Amino acid sequence: SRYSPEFKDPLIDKEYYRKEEKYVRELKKTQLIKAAPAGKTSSVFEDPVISKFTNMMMIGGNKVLARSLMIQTLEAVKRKQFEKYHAASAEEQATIERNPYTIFHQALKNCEPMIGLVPILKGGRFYQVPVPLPDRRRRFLAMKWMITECRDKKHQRTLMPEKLSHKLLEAFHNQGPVIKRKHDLHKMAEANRALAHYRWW
Amino acid sequence: KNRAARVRVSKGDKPVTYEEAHAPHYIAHRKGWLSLHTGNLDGEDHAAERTVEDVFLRKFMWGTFPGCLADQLVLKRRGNQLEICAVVLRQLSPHKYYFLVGYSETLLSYFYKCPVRLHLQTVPSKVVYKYL
Amino acid sequence: LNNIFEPHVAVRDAAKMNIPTVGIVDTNCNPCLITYPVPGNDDSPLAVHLYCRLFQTAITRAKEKRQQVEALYRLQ
Amino acid sequence: EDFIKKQIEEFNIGKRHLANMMGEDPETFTQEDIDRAIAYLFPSGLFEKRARPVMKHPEQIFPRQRAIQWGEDGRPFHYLFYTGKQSYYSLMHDVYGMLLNLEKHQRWLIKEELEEMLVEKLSDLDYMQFIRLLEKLLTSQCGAAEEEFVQRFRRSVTLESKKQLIEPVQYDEQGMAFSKSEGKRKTAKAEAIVYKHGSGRIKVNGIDYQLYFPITQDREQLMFPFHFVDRLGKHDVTCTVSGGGRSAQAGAIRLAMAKALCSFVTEDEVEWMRQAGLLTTDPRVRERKKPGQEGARRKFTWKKR
Amino acid sequence: KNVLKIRRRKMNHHKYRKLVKKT
RNA sequence: CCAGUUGACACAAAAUAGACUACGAAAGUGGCUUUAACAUAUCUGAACACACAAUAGCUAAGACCCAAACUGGGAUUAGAUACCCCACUAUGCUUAGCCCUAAACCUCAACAGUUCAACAAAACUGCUCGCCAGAACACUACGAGCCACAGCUUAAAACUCAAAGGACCUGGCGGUGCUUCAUAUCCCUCUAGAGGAGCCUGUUCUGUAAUCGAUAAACCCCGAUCAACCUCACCACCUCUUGCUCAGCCUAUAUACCGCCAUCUUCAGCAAACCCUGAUGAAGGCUACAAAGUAAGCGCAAGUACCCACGUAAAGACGUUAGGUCAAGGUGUAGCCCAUGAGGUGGCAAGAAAUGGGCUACAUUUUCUACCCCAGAAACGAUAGCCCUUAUGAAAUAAGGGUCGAAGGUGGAUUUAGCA
Ligand SMILES: [Mg+2]
Ligand SMILES: [Mg+2]
Ligand SMILES: [Mg+2]
Ligand SMILES: [Mg+2]
Ligand SMILES: [Mg+2]
Ligand SMILES: [Mg+2]
Ligand SMILES: [Mg+2]
Ligand SMILES: [Mg+2]
Ligand SMILES: [Mg+2]
Ligand SMILES: [Mg+2]
Ligand SMILES: [Mg+2]
Ligand SMILES: [Mg+2]
Ligand SMILES: [Mg+2]
Ligand SMILES: [Mg+2]
Repeated sequence: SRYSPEFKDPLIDKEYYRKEEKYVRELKKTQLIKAAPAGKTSSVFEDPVISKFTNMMMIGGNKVLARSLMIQTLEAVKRKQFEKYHAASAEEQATIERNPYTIFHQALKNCEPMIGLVPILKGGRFYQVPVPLPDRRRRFLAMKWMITECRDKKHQRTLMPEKLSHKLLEAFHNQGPVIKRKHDLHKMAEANRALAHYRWW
Repeated sequence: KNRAARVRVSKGDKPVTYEEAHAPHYIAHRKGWLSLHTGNLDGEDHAAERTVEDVFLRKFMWGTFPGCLADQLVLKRRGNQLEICAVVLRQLSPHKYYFLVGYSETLLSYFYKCPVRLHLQTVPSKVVYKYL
Repeated sequence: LNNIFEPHVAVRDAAKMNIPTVGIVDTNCNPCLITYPVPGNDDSPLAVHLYCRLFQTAITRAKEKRQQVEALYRLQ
Repeated sequence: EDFIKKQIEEFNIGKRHLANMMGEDPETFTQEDIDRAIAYLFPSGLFEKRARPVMKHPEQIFPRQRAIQWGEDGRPFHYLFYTGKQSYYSLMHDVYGMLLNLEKHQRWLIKEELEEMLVEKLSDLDYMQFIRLLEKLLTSQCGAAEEEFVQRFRRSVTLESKKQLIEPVQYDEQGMAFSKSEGKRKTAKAEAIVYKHGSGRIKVNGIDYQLYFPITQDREQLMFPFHFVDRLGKHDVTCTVSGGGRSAQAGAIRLAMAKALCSFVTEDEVEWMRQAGLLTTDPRVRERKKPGQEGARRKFTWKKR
Repeated sequence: KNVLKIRRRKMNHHKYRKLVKKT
């Protein structure tokens, strides 16, 4: 890896960059900084979770096209949501969200799993042992599930942005294939439970 | 490993020279270039004929002295000057040295249409690199 | 007697070089090859203090008498 | 040992001849003559830095070792001669004597450095014991003379990496507080002219940023620095981008704008930006294409398996 | 030593027992 | 009759104390009451006799829920009288007709005493009987004794040989328990080309007048930065022992080389010259409240240059496959000396069969178009081959124009690099 050990990984947001203080300042000064990429931005509006989602959605190893398509689909979903909300009631800003960031947060909450089946072994035979996972790992798993569902390579009709918008609208409120896969995984994990007595760690 | 021109450790007081002890990845690092000829240049062309002439001259000079050329020469082309730096060893008497040197110089100057001249390596110590 | 349960190895080195060695041997020692074993206590501090004082005085007087007598003899 | 003196005398004669070569009057020349020589009549060209022509008086290059270890009928230079490395043990005994004297009264170097200082090849545990003794001495009644004698074997702190090279506001050239800068991203360079006033648009390569990069990521990258500093609109630029393509040029412009901002910004925000990561150049640069591999780092398939 | 000199003895004894039981 | 509080039927079995010390020539033993219990105390003196049984077994049987020899039925099962689950028949507790063999070892006999071949149950002499000084044959045929009729005490002689047996030295090994641990290198996690398939491409090898190099480990876009007579270095017809060579060999001995280089290395050290540890033998040189290393020489380290100093081209020690090669090229030695060389003339390019290394698609990503990102078809992939050819030639190789316009809907547990 080219990332030399002399350098370090800084932050990206400017939440705390709005000014123990001297100690933290000296610690940050005693660091060789690199440079942020094109996708990662300091815009407080641009939530970093959508940035990580777009990074995971890197199709063909190109982040430009993936980010453009993701932003277009988010804009389309936001337009549909505001047409369903604005062109309806007066100011009911509590029953429907107000931004695509909140839409993606709700989609993650509805798709973020909680159990991770694992084939743990003890010598030469696997064993069904639910292994825990932190928030980052669960979010990455949900993102990978969304990716492999949106690009299942079996539709052969609809378009990429239309498919993504439809699947997002589905995952919005308990619908779509991602939540079905999550429920199937939960069922498979809860099937055989009395087997977690064979974990080495 | 790679023994392109090196010699791994063996004894301690064995014979070995500079050219007889170097790695392939040190051709220009720890080792120099024994042929600063006007061939392999860039963007200048003309390399095949220059290398052929250099090899011919080196082989001829090695064949001249019998049993006195351990390493190759170091040809130098200063335009119309052929300077030779042979690793010659003190053989016998200076009369034969001068006779052979003059004969070879005249022959090469009349053949190659360019002045040629050499100089012996009167040193009581070789260019030993590794003690081996 | 060093810190470990074992006498000093210098006795064997001395025996391997023809050297008459002296030693403040004790019960835990092994006067096998020592040419001049000196049994005595090694735990009390005053004992070692007296040992070292006697050694200093003896060697100093020996060197002084050496210098004096050798000078007086070479003067002959 | 005689060969050392022989070579020293030979090199002294050589240096005498070299000094006699030049017809000038300065005999105690400095490194200027050696540099001129290496530049003219000694251009080796070897990539290495050791086999190069570095002829110098061996009076200081040739290392020294323990001279004589005995005199009139033996008699070394200390009573710890048979212990090997008598100097180190004598210094340790002196340190212990000073410790006992102080008791009656009431950064560090590397092993190779200590070996070079002395003439003994000490190990690591002996050095640890020496450090322990020095620490015990420093702790036993903090004074001044002993503290300095112990620090003699130590170095200062010399703190670095603190302040930022604050660039001037630059008021010359024209009547605007502009500031030059640059940016790198996969082989790329630029020179921006970010002004201080002008709450409006920005001229990217002489043309607005609407027909140049309609993508929103480019505008977000361009806003990165101004958004971090909160000085958004109040800024006009007439940069001249070159090299790269898309994301490379975007990152170059971002770095140039960040530098132009940090040029005339309070030290607090300057340090915050420097530590956030938007001034230096990340290691992500056009690497060397591996010749022994198909692409970059992707090695052959069934190489080890 | 170990139980090594008795292996051949047991082999011979087992061969004899098998020869007896056979015929 | 499975879990039992109010109770129940064996010749069983000694829960902690058993951590205790004994006798018996030795077997032999431990929860309890009683009969009788420890011979000579100078030793030895039958393997031609009086007796025990270690554990087991034949015969007459009693006999303990509790165990197995005979056991059935089933993981695994390629082939299991054992292994993983139920108990049971001679026998474990008892009286007699009996071989008394063992690891009846504490492999070290009883008394008088005194102070190391190696493994070590320390060393030195007297006393008594027993033992042997070729193994496999030889805990056996045969002979002598036994109520055994599968055996016991002894138990030999032939063909083979250099024997044979025991111990010792640091190593490879640890599906050895464990210590440092493996960072894409390993499982848990994934980013992704390739697996079903189109195109360039050869592998096991076929064919004549068209060799090919271990053409596994390190070959299968390797040498080939590529096979129309050159390139193919491979053979025949006009002629030779001057064959263009004062001949060569691309012919061969990898059990003899020079030559380049991955591999373990993503380690960690090798040793000259010295001085020590084994009653100096195969070997070793061993840890700071310090128990023998200085260690010629080769090393990481110092990076050799750069995107600095990580990371890249390549290691990184004595070495690892008589490593690839007698033919990438030359070469000891043998053969051709009516050639396997050839002076001039004639000869391939296809995969019978499987496969993989690179460019490609299964989806709106195959076409990106005037705009590289403000505007979208077939609803599929819409090949190769062939013809006109950029080039030329006695047989096309990268590809431009026309035609075909396919092969199959990520297809097998997945495979390899990746900590940017
Ligand atoms: Mg007896
Ligand atoms: Mg008797
Ligand atoms: Mg019995
Ligand atoms: Mg039973
Ligand atoms: Mg029974
Ligand atoms: Mg009983
Ligand atoms: Mg018996
Ligand atoms: Mg027994
Ligand atoms: Mg081979
Ligand atoms: Mg290698
Ligand atoms: Mg290095
Ligand atoms: Mg490299
Ligand atoms: Mg070989
Ligand atoms: Mg021929």
